[PDB]
Amino acid sequence: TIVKPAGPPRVGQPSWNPQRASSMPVNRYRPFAEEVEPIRLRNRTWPDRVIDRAPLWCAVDLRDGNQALIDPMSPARKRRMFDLLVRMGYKEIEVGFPSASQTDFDFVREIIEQGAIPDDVTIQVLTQCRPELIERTFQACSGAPRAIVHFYNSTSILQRRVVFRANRAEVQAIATDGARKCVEQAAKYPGTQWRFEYSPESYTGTELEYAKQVCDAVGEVIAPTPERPIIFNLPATVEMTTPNVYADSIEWMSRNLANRESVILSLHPHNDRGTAVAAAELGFAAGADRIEGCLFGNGERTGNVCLVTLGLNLFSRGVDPQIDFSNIDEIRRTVEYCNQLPVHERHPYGGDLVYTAFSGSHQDAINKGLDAMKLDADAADCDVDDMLWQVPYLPIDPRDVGRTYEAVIRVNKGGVAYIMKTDHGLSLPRRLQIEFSQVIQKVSPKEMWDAFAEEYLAPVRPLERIRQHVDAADDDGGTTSITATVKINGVETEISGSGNGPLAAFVHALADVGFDVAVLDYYEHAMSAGDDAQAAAYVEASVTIASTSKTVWGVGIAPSITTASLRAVVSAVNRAA
Amino acid sequence: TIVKPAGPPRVGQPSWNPQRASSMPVNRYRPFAEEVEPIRLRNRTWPDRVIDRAPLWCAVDLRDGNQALIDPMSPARKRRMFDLLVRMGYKEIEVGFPSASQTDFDFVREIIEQGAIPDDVTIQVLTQCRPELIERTFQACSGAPRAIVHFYNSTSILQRRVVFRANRAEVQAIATDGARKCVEQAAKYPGTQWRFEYSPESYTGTELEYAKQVCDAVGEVIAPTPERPIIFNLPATVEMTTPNVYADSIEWMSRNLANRESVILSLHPHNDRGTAVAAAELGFAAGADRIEGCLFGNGERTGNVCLVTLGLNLFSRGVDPQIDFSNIDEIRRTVEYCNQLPVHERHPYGGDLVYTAFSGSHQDAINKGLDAMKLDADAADCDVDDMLWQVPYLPIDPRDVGRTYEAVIKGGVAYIMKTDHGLSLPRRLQIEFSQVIQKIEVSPKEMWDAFAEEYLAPVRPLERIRQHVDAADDDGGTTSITATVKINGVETEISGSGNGPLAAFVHALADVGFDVAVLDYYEHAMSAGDDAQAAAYVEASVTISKTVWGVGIAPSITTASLRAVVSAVNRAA
Ligand SMILES: CC(C)C(=O)C(=O)O
Ligand SMILES: CC(C)C(=O)C(=O)O
Ligand SMILES: [Cl-]
Ligand SMILES: [Zn+2]
Ligand SMILES: [Zn+2]
Repeated sequence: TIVKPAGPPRVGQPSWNPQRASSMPVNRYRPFAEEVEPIRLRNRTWPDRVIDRAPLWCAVDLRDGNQALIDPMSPARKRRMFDLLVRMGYKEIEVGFPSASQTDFDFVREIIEQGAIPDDVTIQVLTQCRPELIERTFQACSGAPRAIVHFYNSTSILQRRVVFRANRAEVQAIATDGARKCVEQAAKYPGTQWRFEYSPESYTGTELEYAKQVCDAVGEVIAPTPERPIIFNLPATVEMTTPNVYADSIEWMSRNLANRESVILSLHPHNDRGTAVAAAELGFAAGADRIEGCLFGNGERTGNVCLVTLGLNLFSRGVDPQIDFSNIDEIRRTVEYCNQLPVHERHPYGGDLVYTAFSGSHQDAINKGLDAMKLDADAADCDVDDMLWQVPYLPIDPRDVGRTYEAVIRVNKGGVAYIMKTDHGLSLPRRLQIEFSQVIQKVSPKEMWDAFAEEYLAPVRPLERIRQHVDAADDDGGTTSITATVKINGVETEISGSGNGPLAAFVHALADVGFDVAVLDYYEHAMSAGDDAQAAAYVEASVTIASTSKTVWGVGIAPSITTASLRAVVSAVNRAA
Repeated sequence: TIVKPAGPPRVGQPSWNPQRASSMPVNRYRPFAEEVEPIRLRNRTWPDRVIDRAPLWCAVDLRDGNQALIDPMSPARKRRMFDLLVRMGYKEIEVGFPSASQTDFDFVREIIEQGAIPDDVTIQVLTQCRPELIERTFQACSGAPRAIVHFYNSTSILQRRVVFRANRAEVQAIATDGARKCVEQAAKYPGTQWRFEYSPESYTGTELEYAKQVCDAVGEVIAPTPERPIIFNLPATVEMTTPNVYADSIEWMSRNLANRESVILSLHPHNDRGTAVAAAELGFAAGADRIEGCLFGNGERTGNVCLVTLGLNLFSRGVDPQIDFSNIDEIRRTVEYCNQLPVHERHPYGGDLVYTAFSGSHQDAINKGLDAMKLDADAADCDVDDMLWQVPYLPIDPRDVGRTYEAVIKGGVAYIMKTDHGLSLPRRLQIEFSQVIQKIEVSPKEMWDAFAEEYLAPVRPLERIRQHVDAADDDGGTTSITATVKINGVETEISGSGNGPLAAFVHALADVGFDVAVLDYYEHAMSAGDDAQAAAYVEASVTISKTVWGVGIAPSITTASLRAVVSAVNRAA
């Protein structure tokens, strides 16, 4: 059960703080400086540096992400993730651990043999240091034009004592023997341009002076140069303390590593304290060159640092991340298919709720921000979508990541979608729900329905549809023509058009009477099932009217699927007025 | 869709970095120093401080959390969250926005009238500065033994310009008139120990000198003392930049605010950049006294800072958070029930997978760690459960929060069919098809071949060659159809009437021995444009009774629907 803390307050605790000591066993845990070492970088510069360039990114979704899954990726899921990363713009991708996993070996073989690797992309493979594993790693990459061989071994104080029971020389030799084998194997495969990355695994549990010693010894074996640099990757394998301390450690390593001009300094933070993004950002300001992570923070336990958050955290402060996030929903859907794990509702940039506003005062402030941008754009003769984003409560324009701001209205088990379906049998398409909620913004079930009817169902001006004759060709792929009687602002008139179906025909007919309806989307569903059966149709259109253009939804309801579609078009035109 | 970045690399971009410029509109966004101001702090000290005591916590789950939910808390869920917060050890709890919401007003009344507030807990209520709203707030707290009245107004450069259209003096007067009204109402409600909190809302988009001026001016009205302090709560209403810059802001405020001994400096970070936890911790090292957050990071958009993460981040480094997390599963189950939102699988400390090791190598190292602990413990006559935790890959003993270490040893139909073929299958069709596919992993290319072979290709027993639709002109009139079909290869005419073309065609099929009833029907466009293709999905009961899906694809809404009926009839057989 949960036990209310009841111990004494600390000595010195202010009288305005009535908190009590808990009975958690805090004595089983020590401050970082005692667990590992004191890191004091008094002359640090990272606090005074603002990031002004994207780092070199490396995506490790196919390895660190993959092996953290409940269900590891099938061959199809691996290819889909790899193609997604390539398409987004990543140029270094860790594709697996091929010497430890036959499925990973076969994946690396498949991408090499089927020419799936672009010429500006370098695949990365992880291996432990045992000589036969290193050999198998090189075998896996046979025929690659280029590849990064990432070898690692654990250097932490704790692992040296309880896992390896070894001294400093012994654990360093594991790494330098690995490096020696890498040099020897690279000489055997002259057809591939080999590059190396070494990680002192569990770096954040390792003395910095020892980390430097091991990395330097590995570097002497590899003998990197400015034109062929080595990657030293410094993982927060477990995130052990606050991100400022990790940043201090990176700045120290960046200053003190030998042959620094021949080093690409790489960060690999995990999220055990929930501050992986902060560790990466402050560490990059501290002199790192490269960051390893996963899309949406997948990876061992709490995950690797989120590459989406890091990239969009640049974008939103005016630095190009050099990765495309223009359609974050596509990225999300692909990630969820590949990982079989959802992106949380509140995940930065991608989560369901992150461009939502529930508060009336927030919604009002957002509309004022939006209105003022449009006014300044009209004045300067510019597209508002190209102007400086100046909107309270929305860090970015959701349209810049392919999303839409959502002003959610509460209905007095609730919510517009749910009640529309239960009370009126309509399944509103998601973008319709958002549009309609914005109409309501500018509520009881009755009020909701009444607003829906006056907006989408009732209007009869400027366009009313009386009747029509549909002449559909009998044969597949044939033309449908329509003649319709309509009232335009009260006045009966006859219109004509043709199209691949009655919807298209009707749309084309209305163009001659001054309504340009460019159909963007369309959905239909049944309501009920017999002689009482009806169809509900929803049409999204960019509409322009004679005597500017607006994207709007129309709704139509009718016993015929054809007539419901036509009613929806009329509904859209009248919304646009 | 996603387009690979293809613009020129930056000048001076290193040879070893081949990344290209994206086409994202970065020029719509400015560095923080330009959007707001540069950092004013000389000789910061927060980078040299390690937290060594717990802050004063305030939980805003019942307000910031609650108002951010799609399903807001019932009165029962509210009491449950309140009691949870009390039992865990929280002493300040923001219980609502009662002047804006009758449900919050009724809840405040309820916990006061029922005598539900322990002697060491102070409730906190949120209000805007309008005088009528302050009155209503005090009415809600009538009879409270003590209460924090938290009043706020927005101070940021942006909101001053485009929300309020007001200058600095006017915006300061709103806060300061608010404070005066609070002082007035406090004198009219005797006995209650009134306490105040002021937030310059959107603080992170506000000039620091100005934020200081407003707070100082509010404080002059309230006249707090060291025994009766005021809370100045400085929110990252939007998280706008890196946590070090927030922390520099906090340290600056802590050093420059007037009457500092009579101020509890409070942080209220949101998570827009994923760094609220970091902002809080560095902010606390910067000299803040107090932190407002929600359990498991609930709240507007990306949420308020996570109280669980902050508290257990102290525990795991040897500092008592003064809050009990001994049973994090109870905490989580209650939070999930109250918020009706899940804790993510990877959420620090509480998520499903955070104490799981799938890697054989990690499992081995974990076991070596636990064994050496058991050796040191047998040798010292101690329980291992009281010994220093020393286990690779596990920052804490999962038992210390009621959990356990777990050494652990789905075709994607919807996604593949929508992504590769433009088809959004109705949920029940997804199920039907993905069981037919388990029976054959199947590649995407293999999956499509099977979809086509079941839904699109068959032409027996029913093939539809062509048809004439005679649609009623007027609404509500009849539609007739005449179609040329083949039954088991045999050309035959069928004909029928109904309320639309789809009904007419199903009734027509009755004459030929197929009794079809439309149970469900869905249709969607397959591209943009006033001409593109339609996908239709029909679920029908079909005798010569099996209930089956059909799929039709065609340039016309009408024809796609008819093909979907044919598809269904052929699956039935
Ligand atoms: C293999 C190494 C880089 C690792 O994943 C880690 O230390 O987290
Ligand atoms: C009311 C204020 C403190 C708020 O919730 C915020 O600024 O985030
Ligand atoms: Cl019909
Ligand atoms: Zn890792
Ligand atoms: Zn807030």
